[PDB]
Amino acid sequence: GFLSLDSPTYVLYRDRAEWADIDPVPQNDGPSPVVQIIYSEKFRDVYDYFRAVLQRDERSERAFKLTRDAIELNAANYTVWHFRRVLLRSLQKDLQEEMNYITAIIEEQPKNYQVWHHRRVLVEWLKDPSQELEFIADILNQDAKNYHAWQHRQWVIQEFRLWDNELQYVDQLLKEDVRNNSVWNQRHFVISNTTGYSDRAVLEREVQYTLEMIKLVPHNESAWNYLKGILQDRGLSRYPNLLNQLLDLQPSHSSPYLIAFLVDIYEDMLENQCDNKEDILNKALELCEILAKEKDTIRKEYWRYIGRSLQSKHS
Amino acid sequence: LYSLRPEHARERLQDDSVETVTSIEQAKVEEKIQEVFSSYKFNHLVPRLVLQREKHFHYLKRGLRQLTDAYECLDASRPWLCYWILHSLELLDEPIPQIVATDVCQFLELCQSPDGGFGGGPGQYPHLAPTYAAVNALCIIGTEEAYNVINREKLLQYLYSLKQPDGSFLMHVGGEVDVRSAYCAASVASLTNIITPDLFEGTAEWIARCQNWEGGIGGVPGMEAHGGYTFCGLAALVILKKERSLNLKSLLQWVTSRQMRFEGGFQGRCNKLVDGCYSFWQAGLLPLLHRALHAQGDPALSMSHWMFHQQALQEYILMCCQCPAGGLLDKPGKSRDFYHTCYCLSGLSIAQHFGSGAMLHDVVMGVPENVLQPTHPVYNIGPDKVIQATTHFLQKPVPGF
Ligand SMILES: COC(=O)N1CCC(CN([C@H]2Cc3cc(C#N)ccc3N(Cc3cncn3C)C2)S(=O)(=O)c2ccccn2)CC1
Ligand SMILES: CC(C)=CCC/C(C)=C/CC/C(C)=C/COP(=O)(O)OP(=O)(O)O
Ligand SMILES: [Zn+2]
Repeated sequence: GFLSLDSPTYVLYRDRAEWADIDPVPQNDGPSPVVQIIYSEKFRDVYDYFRAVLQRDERSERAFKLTRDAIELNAANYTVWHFRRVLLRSLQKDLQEEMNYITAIIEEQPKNYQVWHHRRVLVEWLKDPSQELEFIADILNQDAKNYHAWQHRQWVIQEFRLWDNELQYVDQLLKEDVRNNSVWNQRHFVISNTTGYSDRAVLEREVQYTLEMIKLVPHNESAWNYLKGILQDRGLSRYPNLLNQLLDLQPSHSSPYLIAFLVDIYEDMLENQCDNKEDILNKALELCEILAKEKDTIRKEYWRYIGRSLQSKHS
Repeated sequence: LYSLRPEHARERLQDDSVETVTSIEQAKVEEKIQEVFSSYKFNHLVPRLVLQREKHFHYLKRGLRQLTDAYECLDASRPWLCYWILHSLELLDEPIPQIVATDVCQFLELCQSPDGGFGGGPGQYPHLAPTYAAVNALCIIGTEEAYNVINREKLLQYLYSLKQPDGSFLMHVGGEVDVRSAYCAASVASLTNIITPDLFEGTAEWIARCQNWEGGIGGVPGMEAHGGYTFCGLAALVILKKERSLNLKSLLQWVTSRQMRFEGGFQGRCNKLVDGCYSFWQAGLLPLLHRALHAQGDPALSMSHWMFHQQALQEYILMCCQCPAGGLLDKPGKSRDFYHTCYCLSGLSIAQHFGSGAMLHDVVMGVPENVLQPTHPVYNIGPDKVIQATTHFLQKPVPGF
């Protein structure tokens, strides 16, 4: 018999007959309170009673229903969440019904740590991830960048080996918003954990795909960071053609991201005994000042550091 | 003012004629920031960058005593409210009446768990986040009474109960794991001198696994790089003296890229929105990196400025993040709160004060009364409070159990 905390006929716990036997316990804030919250009476009421059942450790069905109200008043109260999990096991509650509850609470407050952790615990207890990818997909359809949602998704995928369709899901979301950095991250998460990037065919695929996205949206930093991220391992100077192919977009797709990437390629060329060290250095230094003075001034101190750093190293 | 210069309109977003939720939301923010920047021009007044000290003060000093039910959502984070408020006052150079200090000490005493660590409020179970805030608050107060509140033996016991075999730490018993917990632990453990030979075994390595392809650090291995987690990661490594464990150069490039060419403030992750609180989490990374690179004897480091646009950041904070009625906030249009007041101010201080070895150099935009007290980049409490607290607890021996 759940009397919704929002129901028009909701009554304070101090006016409920089935709670008449217990005395609520007021919160001890001390004689000279600090950062004292002037709680609403509904809040005070629920927590004064939660505290009563907590202190005596009353593991009853009524305490259980009560934690639901305390959670709704403040979903971030982890002490309450802890007691609710204690009650779920003592009372032997149907965990699937609790899954329905957590599903609903997350839908309402998707940016709360506690609700996601609770869900994970339920999935672990049940050892059933059959509902996860779909549920998470629904949350991401509302906020494609919800950090907890993505973290839960990676946990589920890695814990139950559910890799098979994630790359396809990634492609879907990239089409929707090629600028979603969370998705580019998911892409690297799936690939590095399945095939890896050592597979030349795979790397080829990835670089080509990224270059195409860059052409479509030249100023999308995520695509650029992914291109740099997957090539930086072995070293940019390891791919001779890349420089030339980027040097061609110089007029067409010439954003400050391309300039910066060029300097990155030069940096690595110098570090790996490249040809024309005297020449490559001057180009690099040239771009560093163009970036510092014109194209990317918000980052002048960084580019000055780089040029000045490039000099001391390869003068 | 850098943000008001003609060539600055040139930094507006270029969507390449391909709109997505991301470009649409960025454009909305820029449009609103531009309105703020131009407000002077359209009203015909000389730009006056003034930190509304008095306003912020009344807001803070009142919140330190009581809060409206709008804060019911933070009823499990009261030690944080203490820290955010006391630290903002500290930065504003406002004193803490001995009577208030004692009241804070007493309240935190009620929040402390008999098993070690502090809970989000009287009687709540201990948690590493409020534990970190309680200790930082007590150190800001810095009196013998404050220091004595902390049960060092139980705190060590508590940290051990959260320590995992892989090097990570749970945020609390039966709770979750992420980089923030490593920072919270390393912060309180170092300040109170309870670090044992094996307490942080494997922690530096676990944190390093959180650095990804972007250069930044995610909450757990595999996750997207985020300013909050990156600060916690690097700061924890600096405390453990294991910063070398990270690729500092990819990290440096990642964080500097997080500053918005147009707004001047920092975003939390690639392709999302600017937010005043990152003025600390993100910008605070530059001092830490400067120190680390300097330790490796890097010769190209600047001797007057951090590696981010100090002026642009101060401009974003001063023009866009202050609530006329006092207090600071995320971005124009958002409501004020003690969290943003604390970090917008922390970031401003960092942006104002540079220091490396014998070199000191300040950059104070607006009226000189805008200068704030310095803040320690690792703990985010006054540098003096760090030395005083550490010097104090070093008098005591590491708990032996
Ligand atoms: C026991 O747990 C605790 O005590 N904890 C301390 C607080 C913590 C949550 N955090 C929250 C703190 C916080 C406090 C106030 C006030 N007054 C207002 C907003 C806010 N947000 C919201 C916000 C800030 N910037 C943008 N947004 C939306 C996040 S956080 O700092 O980790 C974080 C999260 C997301 C984005 C940015 N920062 C959770 C753990
Ligand atoms: C010691 C301690 C507790 C430090 C806190 C570090 C910190 C700020 C972590 C933030 C983690 C997080 C979930 C951000 C995403 O929120 P969001 O997606 O709403 O924000 P965003 O869009 O700017 O990423
Ligand atoms: Zn914020």
